[PDB]
Amino acid sequence: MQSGSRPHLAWQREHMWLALQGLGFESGAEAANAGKTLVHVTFGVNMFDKPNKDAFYVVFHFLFGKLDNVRCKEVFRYCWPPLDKKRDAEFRKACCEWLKKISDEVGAGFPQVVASIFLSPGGPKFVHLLYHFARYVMLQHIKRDADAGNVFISEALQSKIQDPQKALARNKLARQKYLKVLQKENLVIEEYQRKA
Amino acid sequence: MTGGKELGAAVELYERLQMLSCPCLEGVYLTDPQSIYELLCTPSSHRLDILQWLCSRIYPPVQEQLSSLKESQTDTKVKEIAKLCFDLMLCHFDDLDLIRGHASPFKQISFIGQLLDVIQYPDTISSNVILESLSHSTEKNVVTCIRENEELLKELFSSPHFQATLSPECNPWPADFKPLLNAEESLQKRATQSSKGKD
Amino acid sequence: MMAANPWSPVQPSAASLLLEKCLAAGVLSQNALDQAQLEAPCFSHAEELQRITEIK
Amino acid sequence: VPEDMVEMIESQTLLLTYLTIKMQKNLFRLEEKAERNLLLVNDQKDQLQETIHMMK
Repeated sequence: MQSGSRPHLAWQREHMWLALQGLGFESGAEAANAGKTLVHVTFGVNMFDKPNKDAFYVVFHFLFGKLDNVRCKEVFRYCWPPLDKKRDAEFRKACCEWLKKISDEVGAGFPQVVASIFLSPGGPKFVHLLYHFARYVMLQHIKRDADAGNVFISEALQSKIQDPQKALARNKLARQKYLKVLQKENLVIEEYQRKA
Repeated sequence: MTGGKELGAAVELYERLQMLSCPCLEGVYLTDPQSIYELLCTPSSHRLDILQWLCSRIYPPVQEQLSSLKESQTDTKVKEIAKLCFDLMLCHFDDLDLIRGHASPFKQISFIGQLLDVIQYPDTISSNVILESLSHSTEKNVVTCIRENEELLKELFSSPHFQATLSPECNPWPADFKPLLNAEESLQKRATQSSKGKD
Repeated sequence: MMAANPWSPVQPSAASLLLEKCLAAGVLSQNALDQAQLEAPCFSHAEELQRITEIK
Repeated sequence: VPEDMVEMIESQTLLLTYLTIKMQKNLFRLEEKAERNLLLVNDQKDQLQETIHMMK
């Protein structure tokens, strides 16, 4: 009856990590920005299996930064980096307020943001919240970076496909498009070097 | 005036379509690149049959949905195709002109090209296997794709060169050319104006 | 470990090194890459100026 | 198909698409800078060639 730990949260941890990397997350550079040395902070796929306060500071500041760098500097001016008990409480309060706004704006597709989740950042509920936060940041990037004619791509990705066959086809197309651009990049660099 | 490049791309697409034994091309042998272009990129009932075919190949359940619609309802067919294509991230849901064939030739070629990419998607390794059973459940194919994709992504992100591909930099020029390359906005205008065709 | 001949005028691009790595891991097949080959011409305006200089 | 598999594929599609758009934007900027540099150098070549011919 008796209440079997839903296998559902393991792959979300992995794809979250891929998303951070894809956004340009560098463990050494971002840790240094938070005044912490790499010897004491564990980054990776399992970084929030146990409550990890240090990683929480770094990753969230990074994602907010990637979302709105100007707003990020303004909202955290007086509490970044969280060095004392007073600053820490302010940083958490700020993260919760900002994410609550995002959660209100996006509606039923974004997890409910409760203040208790930030007291001990760790666990499946926390990872689930961070993944959807990372996903949101990527979609904003696709919307910004997508040319006036491809803005529809961000809308299409937001529209949840419930049919597995349709999702597969869409993925195949995306994979191909990536391989093409990767090949083009090689060609342009080669040709430029030769001509020069 | 459909430039020489669009006609060549249309021909390529036409060849790919032939290779995929598209039933709509049965008894139609076009050797003239312009005829091939008019077939693929101008509004016609045939073009719509081809697109319908391409879409039925990518997503088979759509075929039952389209076949139930009477010939007098052509506008509704076009809207259903646009909706699928939107779900595949290829065009906007109101881009009806692209489906009708009124969009720019390049846009049309690129569009049909992408559809074909999906159909000709090298099905990896295992598939020597021939005839057998139709019946295989949609569920086994999805599991395989996920697995493969996971391996690709893992490899892509484990690589030290991955970050460099996201922001490619290349400077092949020696130091002695730097002054030429940093030179005043006026030299740049002279160099770009000299390339205009009448010369 | 195909030791990049230091004397090749064309240094391998990050894209190339990544593609090579993907092919070595069997995650990508050369057939898949070939089917994806874009013949898009690079630097068309520079080429036209070269031809005009020769005729002159 | 467990509602959970369709969500994973969509997440993969999102990652690839993001990478693709990010790469394409940065590649176009390089191509434009490269072609400009080639044209500038080609123009210098053309001036030297004309002067040599006149002297000859």
